[PDB]
Parts: sequence; C-alpha cells; structure tokens
Amino acid sequence: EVQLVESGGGLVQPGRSLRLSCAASGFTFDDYAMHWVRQAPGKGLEWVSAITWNSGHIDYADSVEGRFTISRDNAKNSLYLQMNSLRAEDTAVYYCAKVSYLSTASSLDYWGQGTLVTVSSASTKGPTVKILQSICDGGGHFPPTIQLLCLVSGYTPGTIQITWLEDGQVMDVDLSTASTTQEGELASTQSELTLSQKHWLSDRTYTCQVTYQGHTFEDSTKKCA
Amino acid sequence: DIQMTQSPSSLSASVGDRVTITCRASQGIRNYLAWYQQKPGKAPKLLIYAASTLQSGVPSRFSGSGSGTDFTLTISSLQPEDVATYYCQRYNRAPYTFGQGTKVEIKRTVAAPTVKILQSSCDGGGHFPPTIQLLCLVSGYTPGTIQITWLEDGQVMDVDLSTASTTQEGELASTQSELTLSQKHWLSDRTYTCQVTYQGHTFEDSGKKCA
Repeated sequence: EVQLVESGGGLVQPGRSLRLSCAASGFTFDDYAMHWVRQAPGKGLEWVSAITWNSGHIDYADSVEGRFTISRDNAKNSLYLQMNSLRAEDTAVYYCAKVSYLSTASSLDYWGQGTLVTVSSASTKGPTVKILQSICDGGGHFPPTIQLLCLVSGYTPGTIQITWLEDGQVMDVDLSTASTTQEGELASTQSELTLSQKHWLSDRTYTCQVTYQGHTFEDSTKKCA
Repeated sequence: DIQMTQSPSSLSASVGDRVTITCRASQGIRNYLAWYQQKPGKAPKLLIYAASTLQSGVPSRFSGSGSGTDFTLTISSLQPEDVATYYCQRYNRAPYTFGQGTKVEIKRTVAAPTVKILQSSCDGGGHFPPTIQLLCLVSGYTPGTIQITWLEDGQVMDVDLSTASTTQEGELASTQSELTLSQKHWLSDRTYTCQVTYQGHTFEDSGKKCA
C-alpha cells in the first residue's frame, strides 16, 4: 500500500526555522513529482511547493517564495521542506502528496495525514485527553462493533492533531472519524475509532495520541482484565 | 496573479437531492483540473481528475464537467457519506492552486434523537480507573427542553451522582450526562439506563459492564 508519513512539526517562534520530512513507501518514489500542501486552522487548502522526480524543476507559492526550500533524497525515499523566516500565518497542518502519473500535470492521488506546525510566541492551555468505550448490553454481550471515543477538551482554541496508535503503530486513517465543537471560549474534539470484536478481544493496547503546541499528550487503553 | 474560486460557499440539500458546485479558473486550464473531498480531521481525497474522470472507487453519483475556465462537480443523489468540504485544483502548470472550498451538508430531517452510553476505559495495563464514569450522549435534536434520568436496575438513581450539559452547534443541539460510580459500585455488575424525555416522548439506552 502507498504510505506517506510527515514528521518534524512543532512549535517555533516567528523568524525561526523548522524542517519537515515526508517518508514515502509502497510505490517507486523516484519516479514521481511531489508536493507540499498546507491548511491553516479553519481555512482551506493552500498549495505550498512542487518538485519533479529528479529535482530539476521546483516551484513555490508566492506566499512562501524565498523563505521555504523544497528538496528530496530519492535514495532515502524522502521529501523535505526547509521552512525559514517563519511567520505566524505559516501556522498550519502540512501535508505531503504524490502526483498520480509520471507528469507534474496530474492530480494529487495520495496524501499523508499531515504534521502540525505552530508559529507563535503565545502560551496556551493544553488539552485533557480521555478514552471512553462501548458498554455491553443488558445481557452482557458486546455490540456488533466496539467504539472507542477519544475526548480531547479544554484547550485554547487552535488546531489539534489526533492519531490512533495500535501497539505503538499508527492505525489506518479510515478506521476513525473526528468531529469538533467550539464553545466560543474553548474547543473540544471527539475521535471515534471503530474496532471489530475479534480486534478488541486481542488485548492489543490502543493509544489516542494528541499533538498540541509542541508537545504530545496521550491516553491509552486495553480491554479490562 | 492566478486565482481559483468556487461557488457557493456552502449548500444544504435533502438526502437524494442533486447538488452542483462550481469552480472558476482565472486563466484557461483546459481539462487540467481535479476535485477533492475533505472530512474533518482528515487529509483530502482525490475524487475527479481531467475535469470529468472519476478516480477508482468513487461512486457513480459523482460527475464533473467543464474545460477552460468554468467547471462543475455534481452529486446526483446526495448521501450522508458525501457531507464534506470540496475543493478544485489546477494542475496545468505552477501554481497548483486550490479553490476556496465549498461545504456540503444534509438538510436535517425531523427525527428522534439517538441515545448511547459509553463507559470509562481501563488503563493500558488493563486496570480499572479509580472511579468509573458512564457518559450518556444524546445527539442531534431540535433545541428544546430535555430531561435525562439515570436508572440502576430500573430504579431512579440519586440525582447528585450525575451532571448534564448541552452544546448548541449550529441548528442542532447535543446533550450529554455523566454519571460517576465508585469502582466498588461498578463491580456490583448492575444494569444502567439513560432515559431521555423530549417533546413528550421517552427514549433510552441500557447496558452493563462486559463479562
């Protein structure tokens, strides 16, 4: 399966630098053009930069030209974004993506799930994290499937990254859905993971991993003894 | 200056209705145009490329049209899983600009609220937490008076053991109630009911600790 995994996000002050990485697997990375695309909190997608398969042609959005440098290492199947001269409005989730065909004039068919970049001097209230789970019915039987609900609440309004881990491994993105509500003062997010019964009856340990303002908060659960 | 713009900003339709969304390129881009679908918290997914070619796996209700500067995306029969934000993108040459985005929602049908109980999880090592919380979630109902009552083996529980609260997000309300049990009380293995009374009708969910 194609996989793209971004890393390197974090909290930095304006004017500083940060380097993002994107580890590609499951396809011949060397043959394809790659892009970075970002999404500021509550905003639409913004294309950032493109690089061709052999690094011969590079392009940048006007908003980052002169400040960001895209590069790649085909021997390591990795894409990079060196972000310099950072500004508050560079705060976003940054995604790497692969083009469909052996042309830059093709659509972006595979995307990672992104890495969070916060450019700020402001301090913030971190989030509380807790996992809830399906109850059994009156007869003590499991529901058809087991829901784990990760509740992320009580943090200064801003972007949260939520990742589900199974025994430390990142889980399939399509196994969970997420929804957010904002009280005005504060935001709160619910991520719902759907597990089959056999899946839950394996004593695998599951982790709701939350990234916020440079740090990684988390809760974990396994089926009760 | 290169621009990609979309209309409308948002639309709402009933399940099964046709919805059409537009994309406008500031320069002619022939058919080098893609459409993507994005849900909350998730990366976008490619739906259509070359203006009208569906990506593998995309349902037959989706289609795209246009060549040059004006493009459309149509969902002929809007379904719950299509609720998302949609973006167009040019890929003829740099910049690989995305459009503003269009939110698509379903017009909510008059319907009873759902009621579900979740329980505290054990820790990573399988151990019970110091106290157990039951959380009754009542989701998706017209703002109004609502009353939540907890029962234990069918009998009313002390009102002090639970606390309720409501979030009004948009047109709908969601309410939840959290019941706190001592670990010893949870081990007694009784049956808990979250009973909800709303516009004169009562709905409920029940359960107990798994065997």
